[PDB]
Amino acid sequence: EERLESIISGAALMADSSDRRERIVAECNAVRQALQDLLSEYMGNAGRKERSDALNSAIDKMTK
Amino acid sequence: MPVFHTRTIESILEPVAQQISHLVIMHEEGEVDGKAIPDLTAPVAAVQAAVSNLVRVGKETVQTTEDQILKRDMPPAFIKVENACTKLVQAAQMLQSDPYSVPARDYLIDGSRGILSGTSDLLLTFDEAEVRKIIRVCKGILEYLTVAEVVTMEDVTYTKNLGPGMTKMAKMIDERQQELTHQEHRVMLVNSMNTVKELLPVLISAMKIFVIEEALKNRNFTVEKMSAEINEIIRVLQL
Repeated sequence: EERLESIISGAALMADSSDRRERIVAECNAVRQALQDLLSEYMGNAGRKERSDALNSAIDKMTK
Repeated sequence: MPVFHTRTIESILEPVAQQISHLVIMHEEGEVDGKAIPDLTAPVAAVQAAVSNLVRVGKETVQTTEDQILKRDMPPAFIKVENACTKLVQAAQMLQSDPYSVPARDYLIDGSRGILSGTSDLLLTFDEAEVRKIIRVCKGILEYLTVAEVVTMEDVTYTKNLGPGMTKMAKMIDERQQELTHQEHRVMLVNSMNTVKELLPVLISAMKIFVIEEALKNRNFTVEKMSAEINEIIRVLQL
């Protein structure tokens, strides 16, 4: 009777109390970082729009 | 609409993807022609370590996880990531032996895309796992409702043993919609969930009102509708 509700409540239906996700995401950020450098360095600081990039960053600072 | 269904995935992969777009339009424009490319062996080493850590972390999760779908789907992503990493290495080498290498332009692009593609897969696979967690709870509450057509006050202790579960779910959906990047999807989750919790009291009350034949169907109906919403949630969770 009351064990039925528990026989299925055992399917993760309680509090959680208390890293893998943040870890994974962390490492994925690591990869993103290294890869982004590698490409900013190949291209070099030439050609691309870097001023409109600064402003956009300052602009959404008056917001974000 | 958006390309990455998650605010986290997108925050990480959108830049890289765009950055790769800059390059293609450049090479295509000849902005880098006759130019000597600085030694990239160090940067590629960076990526090689970074990828190595990620894979190591992935390999751990695939081992210590209880999710069977997860166990079979992550490993490929590691391969993709690692091979990509190899194209970048070669590219580094071809530009060290020839700073003006044009062919080397192809394994750099192919490598970069490989890393991005491989990473997204790993990330997408993990998210799917995360979703199955939410779906797990939900499917529970659905079963827990099925156990309503078999309840005197002697057998609402039932409503008491439900309170916590209903909270875990409400938390998962709430925190989940804050992450989706498809606005439609979010509204659906939020509406459905709202309906579930509004309809909770009505369910407990429909059960007390069980104290003939009419009180029965006013109850059966309520579990139907609550189930429809919860099923709606599960569906939207997978889009």
